[PDB]
Amino acid sequence: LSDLEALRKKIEEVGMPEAVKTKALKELDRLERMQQGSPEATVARTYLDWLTEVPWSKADPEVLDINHTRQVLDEDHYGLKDVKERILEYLAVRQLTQGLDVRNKAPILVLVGPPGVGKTSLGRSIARSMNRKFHRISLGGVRDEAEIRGHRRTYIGAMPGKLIHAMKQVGVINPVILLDEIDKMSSDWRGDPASAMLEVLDPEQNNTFTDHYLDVPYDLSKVFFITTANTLQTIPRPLLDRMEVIEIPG
Repeated sequence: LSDLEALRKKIEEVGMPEAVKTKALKELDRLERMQQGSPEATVARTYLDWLTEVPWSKADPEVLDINHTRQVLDEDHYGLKDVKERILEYLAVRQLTQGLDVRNKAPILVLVGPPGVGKTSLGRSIARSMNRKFHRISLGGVRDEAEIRGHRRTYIGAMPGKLIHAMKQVGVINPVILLDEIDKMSSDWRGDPASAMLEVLDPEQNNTFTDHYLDVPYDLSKVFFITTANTLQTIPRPLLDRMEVIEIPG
């Protein structure tokens, strides 16, 4: 009790970074000064909800054990022992890898095969076996940088992009997020789809991902991303060049 007192409290207790908390308190101070229910106050309150409800340090317990993953994959899919062995190998190297090899070596995972081979359901199995939340974001036909990174809150109708919506729904910093159909993004982008997707997927960059709505850096580096495609042929080359491919089948 009440809305703004709770919100003040919320700001100190969520693991929010020091600069972000400063910016948030400065905005709460201004909000407290506006005409309640005005469009300006509605915009400001909405912004502070976003900053307080995206996860900052809440994480689900880390449980990666490849022998358990093996048993989960076998419950969920029949056969596919070659695919399953590549998945386990990929995961093993993460269950062990140390450094800023993690920024480099760490290519982006892509599962590739035609429809109905079960690519999304492999993702869900992986996630389940590590006890992590799973969220799927469809890229099929996505045609605008703003769907990925939002608009500045000064524009009418502005909100965050899909990545920050997902972090807020999942409520933890370490989900598994599956980007589906990275080979079917529109060729109509005004901006650069390859760069925009590298800002999310590349571990050299995604620790300070900048959603134009949130207007502060946000750390996507604890997310385990999986991408999928039917073909490699329509994946932009800068992405492709960072991808580790698992073909289904496989």
